[PDB]
Amino acid sequence: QSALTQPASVSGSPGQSITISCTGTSYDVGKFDLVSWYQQHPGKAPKYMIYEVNKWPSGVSHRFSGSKSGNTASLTISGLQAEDEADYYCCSFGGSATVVCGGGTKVTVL
Amino acid sequence: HGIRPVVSTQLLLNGSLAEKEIVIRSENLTNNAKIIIVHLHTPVEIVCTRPNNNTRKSVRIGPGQTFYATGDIIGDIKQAHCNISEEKWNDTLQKVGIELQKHF
Amino acid sequence: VKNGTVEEMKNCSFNTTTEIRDKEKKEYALFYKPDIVPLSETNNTSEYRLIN
Amino acid sequence: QVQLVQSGAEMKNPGASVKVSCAASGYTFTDFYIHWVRLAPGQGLQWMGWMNPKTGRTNNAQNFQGRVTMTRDTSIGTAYMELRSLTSDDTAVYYCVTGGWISLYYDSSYYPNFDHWGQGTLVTVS
Ligand SMILES: *[C@@H]1O[C@H](CO)[C@@H](O[C@@H]2O[C@H](CO)[C@@H](O[C@@H]3O[C@H](CO[C@H]4O[C@H](CO[C@H]5O[C@H](CO)[C@@H](O)[C@H](O)[C@@H]5O[C@H]5O[C@H](CO)[C@@H](O)[C@H](O)[C@@H]5O)[C@@H](O)[C@H](O[C@H]5O[C@H](CO)[C@@H](O)[C@H](O)[C@@H]5O[C@H]5O[C@H](CO)[C@@H](O)[C@H](O)[C@@H]5O)[C@@H]4O)[C@@H](O)[C@H](O[C@H]4O[C@H](CO)[C@@H](O)[C@H](O)[C@@H]4O[C@H]4O[C@H](CO)[C@@H](O)[C@H](O)[C@@H]4O[C@H]4O[C@H](CO)[C@@H](O)[C@H](O)[C@@H]4O)[C@@H]3O)[C@H](O)[C@H]2NC(C)=O)[C@H](O)[C@H]1NC(C)=O
Ligand SMILES: *[C@@H]1O[C@H](CO)[C@@H](O[C@@H]2O[C@H](CO)[C@@H](O[C@@H]3O[C@H](CO)[C@@H](O)[C@H](O[C@H]4O[C@H](CO)[C@@H](O)[C@H](O)[C@@H]4O[C@H]4O[C@H](CO)[C@@H](O)[C@H](O)[C@@H]4O[C@H]4O[C@H](CO)[C@@H](O)[C@H](O)[C@@H]4O)[C@@H]3O)[C@H](O)[C@H]2NC(C)=O)[C@H](O)[C@H]1NC(C)=O
Ligand SMILES: *[C@@H]1O[C@H](CO)[C@@H](O[C@@H]2O[C@H](CO)[C@@H](O[C@@H]3O[C@H](CO)[C@@H](O)[C@H](O[C@H]4O[C@H](CO)[C@@H](O)[C@H](O)[C@@H]4O[C@H]4O[C@H](CO)[C@@H](O)[C@H](O)[C@@H]4O[C@H]4O[C@H](CO)[C@@H](O)[C@H](O)[C@@H]4O)[C@@H]3O)[C@H](O)[C@H]2NC(C)=O)[C@H](O)[C@H]1NC(C)=O
Repeated sequence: QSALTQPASVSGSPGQSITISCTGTSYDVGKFDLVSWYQQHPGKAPKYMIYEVNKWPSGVSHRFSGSKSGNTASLTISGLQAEDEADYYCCSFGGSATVVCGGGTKVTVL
Repeated sequence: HGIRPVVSTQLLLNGSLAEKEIVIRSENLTNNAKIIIVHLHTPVEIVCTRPNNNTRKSVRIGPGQTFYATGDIIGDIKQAHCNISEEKWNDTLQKVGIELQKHF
Repeated sequence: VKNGTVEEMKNCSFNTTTEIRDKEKKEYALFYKPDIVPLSETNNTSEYRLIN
Repeated sequence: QVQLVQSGAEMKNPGASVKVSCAASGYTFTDFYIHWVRLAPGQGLQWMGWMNPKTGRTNNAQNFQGRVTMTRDTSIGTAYMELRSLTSDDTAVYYCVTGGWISLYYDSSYYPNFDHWGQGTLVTVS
């Protein structure tokens, strides 16, 4: 499509893990593995969850995890809670030193 | 031996190694003008790099032949450099010290 | 851009004889500073020569 | 300890330019890059440019190339970004984000570690 391909739907329930995928071109995120994921509550700045596909920063819960293979990189939420009602944005190395970010996935307690 | 035709001025790169001990070689150590070669038992790893991301421009100069030159630096400007593991370099330099002591 | 320990190069623009041997165009290329020397006693700090 | 306090809502008409500023504290401002990202409604995160507060080099995504310029001053410790040729679609929230750590030896501009985020400014057009 444009920028980074990303879903826009929910496929799980409370207590269940959910996996979300991200994709660009092979010149994009598939090159280096420089990836990060962010979490935005409504009316708040996105918080900083995952970086370099599989690492996370201090203060973040251990629930979030990720992986990549080829041109696809993915974020995994483990055991959804009511705090997970948010939008999740993929961002990665964008080619020609640029950085790009995706459309964003809504998540709920469906 | 598969001699390396290596171009290197102050250090010897990817060269051969001595079998049992660090070695020193010189035509006449009495002279201050003569070069002194040092040959190591184990190698000291060196890594160099350009962090600058050059793009190869293709200028045409007269009949068909091309002249290649650096285009834009697609990326942030950074320092080209080299690295050596500090403790291993210190060990190798002190061992060349013991081998220099045998002559001094 | 501020100078320092960054190894800044010089963006030098110059005329070339294109494939049309008796015709020319302006062309630009970036050269490292050691490759470049100020021109001559007819001094102009904005004009340079290759070190050859 | 980290905070990037920003300007207010700079509502402006099309054709003009909008200049946002984010003042940094906590981090030693010269050490960390500043990236910029935009939340265009409907669209997701949209990334504009990075800038090296220590050097001054900048780049932009191809959507924004030639359209965005940036500046700062390290003594006060405040960062600026200005967008030219403003239009209706630019109605969005601008966010000033920092990281990774600047080094002279390996490039870390594109490393997308948006460690800390400012509270935002609501740019509206018009
Ligand atoms: C050649 O050679 C060369 C050399 O010789 C090289 O170069 C190099 O390289 C390398 C590699 O890479 C690099 O590294 C890098 O580094 C960076 C930096 O670091 C540093 O720093 C920091 C800061 O500091 C500051 O601050 C503080 C407080 O905090 C203070 O105190 C101090 O002082 C400082 O200050 C400043 O200012 C001042 C003024 O005056 C000055 O002086 C100074 O100097 C400065 O400037 C720190 O922090 C660090 O530390 C840390 O780390 C380390 C390492 O790791 C360690 O050791 C330590 O310990 C620490 O740790 C941590 O962690 C842990 C864990 O466990 C904990 O526990 C603790 O607590 C802590 O926290 C140092 O010191 C850095 O940054 C980097 O890393 C990063 O990034 C990367 C990329 O991206 C990644 O991968 C990783 O992982 C990381 O990440 C992280 O971080 C970031 C930022 O930083 C972010 O973004 C992310 O997200 C993450 O986050 C996390 O963490 C953080 C912290 O950091 C936190 O906050 C959060 O929350 C989370 O958690 C790296 O490491 C280096 O740099 C270089 N060098 C130079 C000089 O540049 C080259 O390369 C070669 N080449 C070749 C080719 O080879
Ligand atoms: C160090 O320097 C080197 C050299 O500069 C860097 O490597 C270079 O990196 C370039 C990427 O920035 C790469 O360029 C690519 O060139 C190919 C042509 O061979 C071109 O097709 C690529 O453009 C597509 O992909 C990029 C992402 O990589 C997209 O941003 C771009 O829009 C293009 O995708 C569009 O078209 C596709 C095909 O139709 C669609 O499937 C896709 O969805 C997308 O569609 C949108 O955009 C359209 C406009 O483009 C629009 O009309 C449409 O409606 C959609 O909205 C890309 O330009 C160089 O090949 C590569 N060179 C080498 C030698 O590696 C290297 O990264 C630098 N190092 C670092 C660390 O950065
Ligand atoms: C090494 O040196 C060589 C030269 O020897 C460098 O190559 C040259 O690099 C120049 C800069 O990139 C490049 O100039 C550009 O050429 C394009 C051709 O399409 C031209 O359109 C550009 O014109 C814009 O920029 C100049 C300033 O550079 C402005 O004075 C001019 O008004 C233009 O700005 C307006 O148009 C832009 C779109 O083109 C808009 O985005 C911009 O906002 C602005 O808008 C005005 O109107 C708006 C209302 O519509 C209003 O809101 C706004 O405020 C403005 O009023 C520019 O001239 C040369 O072509 C290029 N030459 C060659 C041979 O390559 C090379 O980059 C150097 N390399 C390095 C690494 O340093």
